[PDB]
Amino acid sequence: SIIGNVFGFKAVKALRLEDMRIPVAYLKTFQGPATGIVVERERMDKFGRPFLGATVKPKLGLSGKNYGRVVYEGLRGGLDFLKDDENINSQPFMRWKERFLYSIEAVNRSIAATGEVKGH
Amino acid sequence: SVEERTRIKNERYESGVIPYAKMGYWDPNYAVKDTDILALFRVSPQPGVDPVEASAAVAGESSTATWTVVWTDLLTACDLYRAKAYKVESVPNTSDQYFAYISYDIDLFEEGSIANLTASIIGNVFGFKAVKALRLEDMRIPVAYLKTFQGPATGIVVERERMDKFGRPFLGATVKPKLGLSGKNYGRVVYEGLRGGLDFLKDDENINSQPFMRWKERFLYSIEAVNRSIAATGEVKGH
Amino acid sequence: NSVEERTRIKNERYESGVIPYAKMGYWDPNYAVKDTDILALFRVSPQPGVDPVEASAAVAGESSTATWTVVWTDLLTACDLYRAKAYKVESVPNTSDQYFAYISYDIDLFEEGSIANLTASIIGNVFGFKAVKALRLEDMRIPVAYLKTFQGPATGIVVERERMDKFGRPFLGATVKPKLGLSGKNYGRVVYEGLRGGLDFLKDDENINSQPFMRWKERFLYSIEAVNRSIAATGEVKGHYMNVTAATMEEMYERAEFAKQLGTVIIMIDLVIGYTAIQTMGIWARKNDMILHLHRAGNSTYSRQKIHGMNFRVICKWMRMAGVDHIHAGTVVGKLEGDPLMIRGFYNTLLLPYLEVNLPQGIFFQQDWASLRKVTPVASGGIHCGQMHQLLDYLGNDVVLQFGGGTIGHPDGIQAGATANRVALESMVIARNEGRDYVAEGPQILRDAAKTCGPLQTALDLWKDITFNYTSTDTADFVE
Amino acid sequence: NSVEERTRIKNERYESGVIPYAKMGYWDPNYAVKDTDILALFRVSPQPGVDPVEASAAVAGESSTATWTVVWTDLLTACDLYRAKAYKVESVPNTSDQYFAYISYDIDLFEEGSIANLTASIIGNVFGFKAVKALRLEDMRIPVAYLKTFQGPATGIVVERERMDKFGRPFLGATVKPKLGLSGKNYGRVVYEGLRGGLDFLKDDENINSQPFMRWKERFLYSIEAVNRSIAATGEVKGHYMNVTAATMEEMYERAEFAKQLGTVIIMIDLVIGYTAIQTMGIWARKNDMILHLHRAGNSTYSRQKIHGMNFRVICKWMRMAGVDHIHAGTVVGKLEGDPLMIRGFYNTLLLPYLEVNLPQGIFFQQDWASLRKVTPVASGGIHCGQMHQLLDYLGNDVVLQFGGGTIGHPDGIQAGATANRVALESMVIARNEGRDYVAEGPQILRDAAKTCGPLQTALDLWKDITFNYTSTDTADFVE
Amino acid sequence: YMNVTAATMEEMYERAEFAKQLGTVIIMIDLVIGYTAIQTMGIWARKNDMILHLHRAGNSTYSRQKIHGMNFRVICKWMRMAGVDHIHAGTVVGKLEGDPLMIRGFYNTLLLPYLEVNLP
Amino acid sequence: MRLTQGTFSFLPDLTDEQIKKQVDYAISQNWAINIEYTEDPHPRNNFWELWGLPLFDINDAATVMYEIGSCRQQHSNVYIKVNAFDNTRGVESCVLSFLINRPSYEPGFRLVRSEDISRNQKYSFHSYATDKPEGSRY
Ligand SMILES: O=C(O)[C@@](O)(COP(=O)(O)O)[C@H](O)[C@H](O)COP(=O)(O)O
Ligand SMILES: O=C(O)[C@@](O)(COP(=O)(O)O)[C@H](O)[C@H](O)COP(=O)(O)O
Ligand SMILES: [Mg+2]
Ligand SMILES: [Mg+2]
Ligand SMILES: [Mg+2]
Ligand SMILES: [Mg+2]
Repeated sequence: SIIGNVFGFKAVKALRLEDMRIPVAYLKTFQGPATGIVVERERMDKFGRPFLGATVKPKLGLSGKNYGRVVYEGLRGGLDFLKDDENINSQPFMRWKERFLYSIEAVNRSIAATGEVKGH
Repeated sequence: SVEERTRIKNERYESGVIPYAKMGYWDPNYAVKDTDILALFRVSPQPGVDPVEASAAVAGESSTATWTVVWTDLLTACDLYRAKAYKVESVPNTSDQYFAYISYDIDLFEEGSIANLTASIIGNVFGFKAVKALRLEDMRIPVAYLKTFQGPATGIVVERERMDKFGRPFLGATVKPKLGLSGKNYGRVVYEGLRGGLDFLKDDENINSQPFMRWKERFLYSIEAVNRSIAATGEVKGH
Repeated sequence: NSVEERTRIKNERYESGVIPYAKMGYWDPNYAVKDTDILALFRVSPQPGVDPVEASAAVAGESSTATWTVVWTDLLTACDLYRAKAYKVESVPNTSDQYFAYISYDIDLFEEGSIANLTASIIGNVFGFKAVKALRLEDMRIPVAYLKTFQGPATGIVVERERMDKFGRPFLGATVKPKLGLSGKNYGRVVYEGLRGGLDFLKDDENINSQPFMRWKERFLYSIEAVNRSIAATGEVKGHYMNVTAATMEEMYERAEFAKQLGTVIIMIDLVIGYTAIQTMGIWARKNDMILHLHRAGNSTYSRQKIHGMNFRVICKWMRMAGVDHIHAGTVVGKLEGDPLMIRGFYNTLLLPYLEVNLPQGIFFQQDWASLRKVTPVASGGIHCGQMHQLLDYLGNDVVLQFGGGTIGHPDGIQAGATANRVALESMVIARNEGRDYVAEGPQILRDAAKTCGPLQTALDLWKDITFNYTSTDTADFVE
Repeated sequence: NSVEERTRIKNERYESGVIPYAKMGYWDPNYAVKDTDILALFRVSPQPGVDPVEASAAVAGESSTATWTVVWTDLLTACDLYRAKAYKVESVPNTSDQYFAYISYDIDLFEEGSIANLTASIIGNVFGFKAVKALRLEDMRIPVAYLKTFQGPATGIVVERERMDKFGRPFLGATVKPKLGLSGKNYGRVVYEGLRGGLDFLKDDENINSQPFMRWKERFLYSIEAVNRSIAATGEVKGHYMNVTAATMEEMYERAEFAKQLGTVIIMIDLVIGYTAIQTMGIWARKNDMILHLHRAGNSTYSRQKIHGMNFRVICKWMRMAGVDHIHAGTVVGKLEGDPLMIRGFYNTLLLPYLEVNLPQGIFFQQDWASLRKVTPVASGGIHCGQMHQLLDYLGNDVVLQFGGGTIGHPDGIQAGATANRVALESMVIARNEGRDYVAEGPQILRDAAKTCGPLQTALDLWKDITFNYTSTDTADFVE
Repeated sequence: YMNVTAATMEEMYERAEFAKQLGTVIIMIDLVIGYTAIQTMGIWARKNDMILHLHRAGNSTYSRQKIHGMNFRVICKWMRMAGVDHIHAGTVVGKLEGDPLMIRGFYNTLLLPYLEVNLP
Repeated sequence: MRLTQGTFSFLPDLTDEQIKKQVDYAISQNWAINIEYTEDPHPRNNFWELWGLPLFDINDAATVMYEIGSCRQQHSNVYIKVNAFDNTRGVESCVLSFLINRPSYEPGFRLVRSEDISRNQKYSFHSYATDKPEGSRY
């Protein structure tokens, strides 16, 4: 409804949706965040500071094994999280399953090394 | 320390910021391969940003680059995976606006995934401070990458065969008002429109399932209307 | 007299009747090959009185769109595009009435990702045509655009080495012997002794599936015990190729799922299950992080004779596309057929990212592999550690050297046999890496290592003069 | 010096080292064949200097329990029982260095109901052995006790005739042409015209699966419309072989289930899908009341050359066991290879409940079929109604005569082509049944029917002198 | 021997699967479940690496009287065929019927790879 | 027991001269070399600790031998290995990995078994060295 067709109308040379008031009665039909920041901090046991993280680089081209290496080094060095780049899905240079397998190895190595909950 | 001694002194992979145009993302002599994905961007750089550096930034940040040098490039076939801005042109009848042609190796992409293709091409580059505006104008999707996608489920040839309607446009109509009609009233409009001569009618884009009409009754009445109109005319019809 | 008679096609090409295939569009010496075309090279032996171009055009026609008489229904299709074209017909060197026929097929003739469909066209009927007394498929150019519709190897050699944590040398393996008759518990005994003694892998024999003398489940259970015993004993990742070959897809899946549940790094399948079950397993192996070894059972029924059948390099291409991680590819010096230059072609077809034309190796087409993963060649059958220099030279670094008889035939036991092979391998690898002329010095390199390895001394004493010198059947038509 | 050295086997047979296969238990000219044994006949061509009995014993050994060197692990098994025995080695008539080797294998060597396992042993490795320059599997005796572990044909010719309500004559069919390029709707057009004009069946071409020019679902949908149109037009049960051949088992099942949902009486599959997918489909067809047609795509890669490969009669046995309902088996007079006596052997292997030895037909073993259902042979490729007398004589009553080009190539249209074939068939059947010498009178029988059948007159005028006279490659070694 | 004997096939499977989940080396069934449930369990036991003990409950209703019924040796053949791993076959000296020569015949029928005619 | 990970572990512990020849080989192939160490000998311990960064574009074997000695000063009581990496497209992986230091005594592994469904078991490789904390293992 709100954005379907009106942005292409000839009679308006430009149109921008700036804000919406979503009423409480409509909001209650949505889940909202699966976890939310409060439960997230409880899962991570990390309170009173920002979380830290890092995107693995280069963006594309790394193998699953090398991905795990970067994840291990970053988490073990002090980061709470690392992450796959947005464009890292499954590709000729690295298929997704080996990345997940090496990443959880790296995560659990870092947890044992630090005594912190960590994630990728 | 071992860390100090093993620091990379090589100019390109030494730590620090260097321009994207000196990182391998600008190459006006690049030989485009028939397997490359190509993109054409309309690039409006910020004042004081050179058009080539902006285009190299787009190339870099939609392929393999980040804002500072990383040694981990050297674990990959980085020369192959870097996208290359290979031609920049001024746009006719504009100031400070450029066409940038960028090439991406086929191995950068997940086979058959629009999400992955778009995650690279449009993921982050439209928000870069250094460009005040950016538009993706066209892409060359190579045959080798196209073959990993289904293409249309039916396609117009099979569609015409299913409808038994050749040599003319199809006709349709969106049911109105857009919202508020009941299922039974929806079916009425569908029947009258098809029976009077239209090939199709359609639900409005915002007609899904709502307090004024739930989806199942709409579908049930719509198919009654369709089949009434088929019997009345001898044509295949649809809603 | 009727409307059917009245609307008959008067056009000479599409009027009813028989006309030569070479005048039906299937011969075009001026055809411009497209980069999306599938190309095939056939070795064509026409019957007496049959013209070489006509025989070649018949193969082209009956593997694409033609039949034996003209059909008007051609005209309902873009027939000029769909007809395959024999575009080059050459005399084979040193033959009287034998020809190389190069044939082009449009990419749209083929089902995406289907070895069954590709082969249905290329090999379906043309080998049985009366008019050619023999026909062999020698090579194919699979274009990048068609290759991208296939998975390629589930694992590939790069990921395989990473899973095994083994780099810079061949893998070692061994088939359990005797071929048939062992119980599950005895199978596990052999696997434990071989792995614990130095082998990276052992394997079920190709004909070991599930039988009265041993049912499959106990074999898998004892085998994983043996594997895990050997891992704990050595600190190496080890594996045993559990053979999931079976009569039906449901049974193969049951066996593969059980092997997966036990945690094997590797399973095997036999070529006799056929292309569709193989492709199904290739996909399963990718989905389930499994190394998939292909034994080439039955391949030599069509691959042995130079004048007729299919050269193994084509099978290498189809199985790489299908998603296997290993395939048997020859030894040169063992008990099975293997000309060194043909074998070099096979290994390169399996392992390289790109192949240039190399007529002495039987590589007739430039082949881009489209970044599909690499198949690990497997050298197996009648080899022994006294040949290690020859194996490293002929076969290279990226291979599984399998010693069945050459491990289990060792007079001091299975562990000793494994140890002999492992020491022989490492001794030869280190010598090669140091820059030594290890082919000339190979026998002495092995003797030197034997000075501090009793098992190797014994193996050299027993087998050093065992050779399998016979004239090859499958040989090149060109030399360097 | 050690406990391993101390406990070495001193026994001459089981001490380490290489000994001839003929001294390892694999040659026994006094072996008493058991009625449960699997027997194989191989045509063996040894390399120069290799003894014929030793070559035969090597084949026996490497297709059962042996490897190239002695292994102590033999003694963990009932090895005297599990070793295969070459028991008769004979010179092939009219050859210099070629032998018939009869080999016996115990029933316990094999997995029950598995073509993959049977073939893994019999054809797995032995065709690639350096020591034999050629090898062909000619025949096998599959014992009743092993046959009872297989389904046999899902439907079989008896139930097939009952479903079709068609008795006392061959079935008729036709492959749709051109081979590739037609759309789904055009496919349906051809099927409607052919069935409505008189054919019992039409079929997808072997290479028609799912492609850019036509996806499979529309073809099946239009095909069943065409079938049901033709049934309503004629009052006969009709069918179209919907080809469910695909890359994976899941895709084949999706296609077979859809065909089932549409109500087809019949589907087809290609031999290139391989043995495990074929067995899986045989079981599916029995479960789902479906006639399962097997096209033999790729068979001629190994079946054409007399000195090497597998004779088609063995494939007939394996596919009958596997559960197919039709298989292509030759025409004699058409465009594909087919010696009449070899073809007679193939047809008898597929259709008879019991075969006696018949050396002129290439039937080397007495074969009890254990009441497994019968496979309908299919005669296809380059045949026409002018040959109807020859087809009825060479091929008999129990067959599908398929006329692709011979229907669709008719100048007055597809219906006319079908009508010509149907009238020609019935005219020849009625003449045979009346006791007439229909082979001598055949051309006149066809001319007489043509007097009141324009379509047949035209077909005879167009094709009557079309012949395919070439020397056969696959021929007998004995004559009557 | 966990007894999975039950009224319906579904209940028997539930009990056999639970026994399997617990890791028992062995289960039992009673002959009174009947031939089709027995064959079903014999196949299940092969599929699930389970020793399947058959108790011969009810066998003596037809096996006791020399002039009428079925001699137990026939039941031995059918149950061996059906897939059971144990069957009760007599003690000679215990509380149940068991002539020594008949019992030898039963045991030989269950255990031997081949039996010659042996009238005694 | 002897840990037989690495390309040459069925041969005696390599001399410095043997190691230098393997380094020369790697250099001649333009492979990157690095040095790693560990006190967890588990066969699936994928990430041994890094000794600095990998050495890329190496001309001189003596630079690698220097770092080998330097790593040994800190870690010769535990495992040290040398790896070579090839970033050619289609490889982009380790192509050589061999052990250059071992502890004087490696106790090896306990094979741990747990009962699972029917006859299936679950297995674990327990390193005896890891019975003690890092720094106290070897
Ligand atoms: O059955 C056999 O003979 C083997 O197990 C080898 O045993 P040995 O190691 O005891 O010889 C292999 O399957 C063959 O090597 C296959 O041949 P290829 O590799 O040519 O396909
Ligand atoms: O593709 C073809 O050539 C056919 O459709 C015949 O077409 P025509 O009827 O137009 O000749 C058949 O598949 C062959 O007969 C198969 O050979 P076989 O039966 O020997 O396996
Ligand atoms: Mg990112
Ligand atoms: Mg709308
Ligand atoms: Mg084998
Ligand atoms: Mg065909």
